[PDB]
Amino acid sequence: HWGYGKHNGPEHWHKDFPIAKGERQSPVDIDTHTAKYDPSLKPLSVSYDQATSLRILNNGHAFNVEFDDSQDKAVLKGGPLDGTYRLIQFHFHWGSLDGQGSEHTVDKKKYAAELHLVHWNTKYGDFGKAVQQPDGLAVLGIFLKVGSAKPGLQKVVDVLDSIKTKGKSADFTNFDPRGLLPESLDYWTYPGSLTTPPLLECVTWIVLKEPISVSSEQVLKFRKLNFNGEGEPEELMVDNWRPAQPLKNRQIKASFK
Ligand SMILES: COc1ccc(CNS(=O)(=O)c2ccc(S(N)(=O)=O)s2)cc1
Ligand SMILES: [Hg+2]
Ligand SMILES: [Zn+2]
Repeated sequence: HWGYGKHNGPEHWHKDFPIAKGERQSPVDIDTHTAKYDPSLKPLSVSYDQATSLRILNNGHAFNVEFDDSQDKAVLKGGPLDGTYRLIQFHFHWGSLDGQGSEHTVDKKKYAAELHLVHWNTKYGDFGKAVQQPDGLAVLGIFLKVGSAKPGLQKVVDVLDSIKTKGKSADFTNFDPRGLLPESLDYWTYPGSLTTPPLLECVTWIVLKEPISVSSEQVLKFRKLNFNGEGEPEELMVDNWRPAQPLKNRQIKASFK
């Protein structure tokens, strides 16, 4: 149905998902000069040492690495959050060129890609219940800039060949998500939504100030994925990002000065 093409892209989404024009839609532009430093903000607590990755799959929109979330194995706490949020999956959004790809922008600046680590609030029992709550999900957004290779990313880059087309999956166990984190945990935070349909407004966004760098060849391999299924006409998976949405009645808080 929906996609990122001229005929089914972001500009058409509202027809099937009216919330597209809601009050707390993501992503947004982070204007650094008007974001408010909040000293009551606690530091983030990322406990990914017991993370259990299971699979990687191309869902026709991006590739997602899924984790075992049956127990508190990889959780996010602290920051603007109240409660424990479990990591369920992470995916990327990237562009056809190095100067675009991220969904959130900083002072209108676009990065080559953006990593989203999706977590759901454990007080709600399961992910499905979490998506029915204003504080159900917490997504950690990390910008990727092209530069030196990211060692922790290569394992992911190496398996892309086997999940070239939509619907394909591959076992992807023992992957450590900690290799994808920048050195600093400083962040911006604001209430938002999922950036793809159903565009549910259940997300507390936490965007890290510090981006990680990846090589030209690493992001290049992202661009060789296919939106289409096997046997269908080939369509390269690129520019799977949604444009910035109006901030409206929201303010972006910064954990740093
Ligand atoms: C049945 O109810 C639902 C509710 C939500 C989904 C979306 N799936 S999802 O949570 O993995 C995400 C989609 C986009 C994400 S972004 N780019 O904002 O981080 S996270 C599926 C079924
Ligand atoms: Hg919600
Ligand atoms: Zn995303």
